[PDB]
Amino acid sequence: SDADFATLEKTSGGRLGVCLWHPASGARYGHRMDERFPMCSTVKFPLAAAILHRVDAGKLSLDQRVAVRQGDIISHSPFTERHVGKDMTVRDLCRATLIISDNAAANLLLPLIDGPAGLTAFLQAQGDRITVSARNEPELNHFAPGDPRDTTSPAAMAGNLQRFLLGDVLSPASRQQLADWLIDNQTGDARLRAGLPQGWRVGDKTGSNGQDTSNDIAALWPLAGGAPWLLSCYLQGSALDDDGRDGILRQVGELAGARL
Repeated sequence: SDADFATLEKTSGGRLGVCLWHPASGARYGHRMDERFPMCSTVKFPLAAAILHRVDAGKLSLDQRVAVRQGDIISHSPFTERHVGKDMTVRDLCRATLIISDNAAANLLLPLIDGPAGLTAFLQAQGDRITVSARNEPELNHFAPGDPRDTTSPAAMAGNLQRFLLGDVLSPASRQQLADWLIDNQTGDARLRAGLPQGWRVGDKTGSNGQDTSNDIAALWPLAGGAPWLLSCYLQGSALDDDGRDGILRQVGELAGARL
């Protein structure tokens, strides 16, 4: 039951926010689903969706190239750091920011959609009036109670997974490319994926501040065919380190699996 999320939260300290949502049946399970949590690198998911929306509108090309300069490179930029002094396609920037959480890649993409304010306007226009993108990397990872900058709610981000991966916000080609990027994610193997039962294809995007906060947002498609689930998980201010928080996220996957 949803009380199991409260029990799990007690082992972790901090605040655990979970939204498990099945659009085709209306079933929904979770904890703290309307509270604000720092997005950390989960912001890279709506960022990529906004880029694809701009491409679909004919205002940007995925083959457009963006110059990379030394001053763009910041901590954990594993693809972009190889292209200083040349350029990269928007498509390759999106892939890098999603599958390995490349930070410079996110900072190079943000201006193409009018920055954090443009990302927030896109989210508002698509129906999410909760999520606020205010800063770029790395300061977007800051969090303070009462400061909504760079925060979402579990319900809002589960909603965005639905909007962008399952709804018609994006063209069929863009929606499938975004799903493929999430399926190819390289950073989630010890998190929700490790607790979910067999028989599900997972696309996810993680975040972690390396200190007290870890997040994972996922779409779950049944390999047997049928209707997908969305699962958002935000753990903020935990007493547990990265390995311990990964264990909480695994356990969220196990609890979610009981519904699948």
